Amino acid sequence: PHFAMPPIHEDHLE
Amino acid sequence: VPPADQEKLFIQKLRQCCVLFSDLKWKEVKRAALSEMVEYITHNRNVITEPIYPEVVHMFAVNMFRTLTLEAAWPHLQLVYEFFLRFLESPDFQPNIAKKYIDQKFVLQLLELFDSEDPRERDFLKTTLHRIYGKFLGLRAYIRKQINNIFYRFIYETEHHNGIAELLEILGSIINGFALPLKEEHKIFLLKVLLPLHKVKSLSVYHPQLAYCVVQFLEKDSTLTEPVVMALLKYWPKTHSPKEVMFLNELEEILDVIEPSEFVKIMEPLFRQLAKCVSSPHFQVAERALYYWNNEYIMSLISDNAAKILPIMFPSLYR
Repeated sequence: PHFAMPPIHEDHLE
Repeated sequence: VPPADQEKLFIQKLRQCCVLFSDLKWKEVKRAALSEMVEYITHNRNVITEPIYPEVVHMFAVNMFRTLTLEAAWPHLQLVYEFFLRFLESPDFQPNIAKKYIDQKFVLQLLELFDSEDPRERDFLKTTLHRIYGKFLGLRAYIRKQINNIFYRFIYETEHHNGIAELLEILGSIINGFALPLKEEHKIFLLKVLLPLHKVKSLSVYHPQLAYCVVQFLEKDSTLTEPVVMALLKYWPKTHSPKEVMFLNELEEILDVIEPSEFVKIMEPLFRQLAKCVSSPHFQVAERALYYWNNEYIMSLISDNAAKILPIMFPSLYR
């Protein structure tokens, strides 16, 4: 995916 | 004469870099101090103590949070970006201590630097905010809200922001990490912010990043397929323009992700537009559209619905 950055998992509370 | 311990030298070096700038002498002193501190936190453990956190965040704010192509003292500013990145990425980094200084005001000032004309600076800012988002759980909702507002002002107001593509790169990794069922606010962000981004005149500057965010959404939840495709056909260049190659690129990347259930719902308005691209006066537009036939998955999709797609692609063959 070329410019893809490391994913950040949505494992937090908002 | 004992020259004090290592932690005190760290604090003094950080404070030396707060004196903004024998002009070449002091600029060289700060450059050597930054490279010295970069190696210190990179190859040592248990060196980022509690009194270090305010000194580092202050030094960054003094150097970076300023009034705004290429920078004048960029080799100096690059070292500050590099030191702060190693600071965020160090195993000794404790977000519970750093959140007293890296807060909403810090994030807000960091986002205003994304309007810089220096691509090297926007790349360091992109990585910096990516690390901050990942490590500061309490700032994630606030960061997305400000990115949403930046995009909103870029669409419906004074439409220029030099870092639209860099922000989309961050969002791509955020969307790629979304959880089980999507929050309703995420679907609102796609249909009302990400899709209207296709109308802006400077779409080609950030289209590859915007297309990646769109296909990541459909790869998470396939229900958004119909409003996503119908919006692309709406924002499709109604004029015969070479810009349709971007839309044709984005539309096929969607079809490589699309599900057969959702594909039936938009196939007729899609291939009706695709047929007009094959008939385009621009060779590049027709060349890109004809390349769809090499996609074996699209061919299987058309085969399972050959009764209604083929009359559109070949209007002279049928009746």
